[PDB]
Amino acid sequence: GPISEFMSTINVEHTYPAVSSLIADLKSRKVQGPFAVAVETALVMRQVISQTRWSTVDQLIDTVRAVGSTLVKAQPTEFSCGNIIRRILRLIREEYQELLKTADEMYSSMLNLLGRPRVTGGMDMRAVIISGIQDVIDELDKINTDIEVQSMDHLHSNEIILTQGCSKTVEAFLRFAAKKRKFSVIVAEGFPNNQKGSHAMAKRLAQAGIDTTVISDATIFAIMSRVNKVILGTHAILGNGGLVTYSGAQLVAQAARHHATPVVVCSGIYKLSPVYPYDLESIIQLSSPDKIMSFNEGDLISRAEILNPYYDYIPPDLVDLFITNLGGYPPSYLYRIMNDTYDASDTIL
Amino acid sequence: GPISEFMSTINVEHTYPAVSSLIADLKSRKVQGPFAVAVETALVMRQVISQTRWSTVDQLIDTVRAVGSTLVKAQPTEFSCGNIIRRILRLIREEYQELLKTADYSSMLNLLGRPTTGGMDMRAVIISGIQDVIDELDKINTDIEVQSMDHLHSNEIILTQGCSKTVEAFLRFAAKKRKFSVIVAEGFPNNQKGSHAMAKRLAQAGIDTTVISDATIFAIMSRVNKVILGTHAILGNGGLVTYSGAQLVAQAARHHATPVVVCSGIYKLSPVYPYDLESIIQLSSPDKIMSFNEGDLISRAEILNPYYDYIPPDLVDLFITNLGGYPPSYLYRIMNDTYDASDTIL
Amino acid sequence: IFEEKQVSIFSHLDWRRRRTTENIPKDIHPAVIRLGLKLANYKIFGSNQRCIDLLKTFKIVIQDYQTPYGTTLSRHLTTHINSQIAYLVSTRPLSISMGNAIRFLKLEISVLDIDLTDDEGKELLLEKIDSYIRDRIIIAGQVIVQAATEKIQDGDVILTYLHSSTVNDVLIHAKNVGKKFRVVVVDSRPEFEGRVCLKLLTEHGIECTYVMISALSYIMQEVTKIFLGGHAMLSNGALYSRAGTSLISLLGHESNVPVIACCESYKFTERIQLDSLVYNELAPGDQLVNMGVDDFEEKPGVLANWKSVKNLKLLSLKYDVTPPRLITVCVCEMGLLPSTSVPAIINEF
Amino acid sequence: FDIVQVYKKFLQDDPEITMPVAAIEALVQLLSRSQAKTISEFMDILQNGSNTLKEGVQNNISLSAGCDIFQRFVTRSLHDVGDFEQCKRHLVENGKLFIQRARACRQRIAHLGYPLIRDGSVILTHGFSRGVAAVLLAAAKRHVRFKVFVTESRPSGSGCLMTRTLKNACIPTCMVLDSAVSFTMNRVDLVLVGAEGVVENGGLINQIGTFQLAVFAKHAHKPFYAVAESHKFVRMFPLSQYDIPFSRPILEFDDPSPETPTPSDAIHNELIMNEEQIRNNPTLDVTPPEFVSGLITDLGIIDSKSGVSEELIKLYL
Repeated sequence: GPISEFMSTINVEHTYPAVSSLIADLKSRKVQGPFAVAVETALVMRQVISQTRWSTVDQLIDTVRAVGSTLVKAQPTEFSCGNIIRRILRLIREEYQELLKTADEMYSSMLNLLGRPRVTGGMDMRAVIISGIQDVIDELDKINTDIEVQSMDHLHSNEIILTQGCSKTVEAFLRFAAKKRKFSVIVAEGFPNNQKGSHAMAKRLAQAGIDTTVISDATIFAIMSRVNKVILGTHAILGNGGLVTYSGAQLVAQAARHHATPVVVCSGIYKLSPVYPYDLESIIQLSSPDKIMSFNEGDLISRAEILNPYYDYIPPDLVDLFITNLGGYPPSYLYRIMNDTYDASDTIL
Repeated sequence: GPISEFMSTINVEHTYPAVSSLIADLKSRKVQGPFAVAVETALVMRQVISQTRWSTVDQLIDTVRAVGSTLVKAQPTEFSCGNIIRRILRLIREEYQELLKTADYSSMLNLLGRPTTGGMDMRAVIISGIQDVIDELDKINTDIEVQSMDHLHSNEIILTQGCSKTVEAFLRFAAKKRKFSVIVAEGFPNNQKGSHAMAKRLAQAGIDTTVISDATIFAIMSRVNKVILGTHAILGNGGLVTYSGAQLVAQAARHHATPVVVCSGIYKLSPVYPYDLESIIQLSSPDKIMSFNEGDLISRAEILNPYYDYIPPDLVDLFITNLGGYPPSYLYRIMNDTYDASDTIL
Repeated sequence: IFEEKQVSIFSHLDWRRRRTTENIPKDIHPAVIRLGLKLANYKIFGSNQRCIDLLKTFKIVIQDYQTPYGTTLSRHLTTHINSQIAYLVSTRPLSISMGNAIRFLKLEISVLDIDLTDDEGKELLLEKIDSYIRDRIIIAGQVIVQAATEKIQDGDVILTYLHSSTVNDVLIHAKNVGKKFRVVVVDSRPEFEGRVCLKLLTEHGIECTYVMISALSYIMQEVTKIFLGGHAMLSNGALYSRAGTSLISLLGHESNVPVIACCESYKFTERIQLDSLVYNELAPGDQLVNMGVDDFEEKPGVLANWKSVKNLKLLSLKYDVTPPRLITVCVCEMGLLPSTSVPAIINEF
Repeated sequence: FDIVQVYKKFLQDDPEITMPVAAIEALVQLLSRSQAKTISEFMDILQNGSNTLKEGVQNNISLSAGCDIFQRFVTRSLHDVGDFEQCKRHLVENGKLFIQRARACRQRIAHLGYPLIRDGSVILTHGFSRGVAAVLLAAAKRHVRFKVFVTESRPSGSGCLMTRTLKNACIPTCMVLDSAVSFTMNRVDLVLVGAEGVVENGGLINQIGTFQLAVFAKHAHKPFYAVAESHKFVRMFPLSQYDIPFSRPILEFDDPSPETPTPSDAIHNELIMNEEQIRNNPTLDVTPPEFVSGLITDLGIIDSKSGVSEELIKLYL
């Protein structure tokens, strides 16, 4: 149930100009990446709540759910968008539900099977809804700050760390331990898509006083034998605990398992999406052949299939530890983390 | 078929005084360990070939096989003895076959094909070949230690257990040029005293040695680059009869993806197929793990002290021998070019 | 001292090269010089062709070689040869195939038992150089090709990595005999040899797909067979080929895809290495500067001044040790054998 | 001459013969009735004769092995200033004196195999194998106390025949379903199987339930020994445990268009597959060498299994 049915698009425009604008920038992929998408989605939702007027609570919920739905289908593999939507939806229900308690005078799912089969429903919840939304936007700005501090428990002197591509979270993680401890980091370029980003990050790691080595993706297996830990960033973490990450990460994860090297993942909880990876064919996106084969190679591109995926998938069993802003947890416990941050109904948006 | 038959006790004592003394010392554990047993057996065989008189090659063969059968039974888990015997038995057989026709492929094709002075004073030649074994038994530590510049590198961390003169010579040789580290898990209770002594000698060569308890083996394993072990014997299936606790090193290494390297002379390689480990594993005295003055404890509890440990053939990655470095899959061809596969059972 | 073994795990790898002829020793034959330049410059040829050119050059060496009559042919030809070798190894470290052909030639230098007029002496020598090139390389290669081709079935999706003469010959031959299949070419940085492969295979009218090694996990789901050419086959059964080959074999194993190693017998070695780091060949770190799509197009890179930057080091290994358990079958001129039976073949010469 | 008819002929002639040997005897009695006398005539011969033989029997691997051994013995002593006729009589003369060793190979195997069974151990075997039986029986005569699980081996149903064979020697037996083999592995000390053929890499070609046992054995950390005579070694390299010449079309599906309750304790022996369906299922599987602890042969126990390769290397030049 998208927003087209509820209202004409022409006035999902004058009533919600931020939504139609975000949908456009999401499809064209001008606003891309987990963090950027998350922030912009939250901001758009803020002016949606700011301008929507929904007097029983169910009009709000239906509005945000429908508006969030079209934001999801604009660019379905940017799961951070849908996650923000699910947060705000639980923000309303719980807050309102708490409001319901305010007027005066489950706990198992299994037990329910034998279970048994409003007053002043209200608007002007805006103040608290906008509050919690602004909070979320803030809590997004603190992810690196309270993640990097956990590096003193996993990064030690003279250890060798393998990482791939560019991750601002991982970079922060490394540099925070780098101030007091001197170690080594091998940066595998994320060719062809995370190439420049990783090359740039590698320079800064070196400037931070870290013994940085830059290797091609083919060299990953060759140096795995002298690597203590693998530290990876991720684009998204799905419902089963699997990783939607940037291409080439499978090389690292597989080579790590083979050499019995631990795989650590640093990621904010906002990248944790409840959607189940039914078909990986829909999850992996493909960019232009341009990044791999040059266009002036007329004969080659005419006689060959050139494929450039910029997403890789890691099964949840190849991740030993998740470093999050909520702390360090095994892939197993991600199950309960989702149950605490999302309402189960919002799994399909 | 031993030598208790085909000869009396007093005849053995008079004719072969070395055999009698070796039997006694093999049973009394006087001569002990692969190297000591190898050398002594080879010297005893030199006497057997010198003393024994025969007119036929076959008499010589079965005479040696009989002496072999008896020496083996004296101390059967010292495989080194029988190997020296089987070595000489083959040495006799093909010295014979080239003397056979100076007087002028596959076992799969034998299924389809043709059905159906020789023995004496090749003694002078046989004795020489025995001396050739003695010489080779001396070059073992030198032929092996040299290969340490292909595996031991600077700043690497190496795990070892118990004591092995082979492994020690291996380490120290690389250590006089390259600077690395060695973690020595003592072989408690058995290889305990010896390993501490080796650890000190290593450190004196400047190898940065760490002595750990056997329980620490797993904990430090994650930082180890390579495992280098010695062995008591290598059996027919490529397995390893080695000193107590060595499987702790092996299992922990496989769990941490750490390569297992074995340093051993070819003479410790025995065709004896391990149809069993119970008959393989010998048990020393409980005195080593429990004091006898614990009256209550020793009368109320089974107290066991295995002397050996077994390691399945697929847990070794590389064999560093005097011949060179070989994979476990190649031990098959090493035997068929060393023993004669009828002397496997002595 | 001439030695430097430090905390750098790459400190022992020979980085010294000779790029020009400046101050070149005087006793070096012209044909040896040009070979030294091409070895140290070309992107285009590997172990098989390296060995052929090396031998044919040495015939010219011996042919133009003039006996001094203070000694004669047997004692001093081996010394003059050693001079040419010392220069060649300074331009680029000897390949296994080259080193084995060197032991062959040096052995046959000695066994001629003070016999002949030299000219006859030269005459045979070129013979088993001619015969070594004939039997061990060319004839054997043709045997491997037909042995490998008959393993190809209609509907196969075959993966070849980089640019391998042997594997290329197998594929080309396969379509010539009228086998219905398509080829997946996996390429890698810094230089892209897979393009030369893709160029070749599409000019022979073979259906081809082209991806980078980062997209290995993705493209592997289409692959039914993997064919690998080898620089050398180690005595423990391990395959010693180009830097990314183990990753190909590892992910191939995870997708239940057969790994087929195609190596001539003379490239077998007594050497056994337990990791890819003890024995390898360093490639120029500046190769990793180029931003990706092309090489030698002159793009500057963030990493261009990496030589001057402390804690920043660029690195590209050329080779890779693929464990025996990841190789399904080894195809030589002796036939299809388990890779572990390599040291047995060395006994049958 | 209907070589095929002959080959089948031995097979019924003598239960203890092996498919490779039966093929060797086939070629021999062709080489008897073979007028020949041209190497071109002399060697045109069987090749159409083993070829005709190979095309005449549907699953042909084992007889192909016995074949492969025969011609390589032929050309290798026809090379050597080789005269034809002396091998033609010598093969026909010693044909009786072939199924001699073949029988002596199995006994050699049993004398090597039986010490693997030690007092108080439980053995698991899949279907019926003369070699496995030989090993077990040889151990029984030595008064060794042991018991044997036998898998009901569908489709062949060889489990019954093996169970009765072992029952006759007063060996305690118990039959298990093909689906219950995994549940029994904790009670099993050793697994013992035979093989119709052993491929180049030391892998086993045998009855369809074999590889599953080797899989359960690896998982339960129990030794898995194969029992096969040396003349079962065949030069062919399956690239997977699925890669073998198929006799009949296999594992193909229905094509339905709009075409127009059971408890676990319930035992419905009348609810099995029909033979039309069974002919759509494979007859054999392939067991990779990494699942085989040791390979007991007349050449001894081969643990390397680069060694089976070594033997095939020697066979061919």
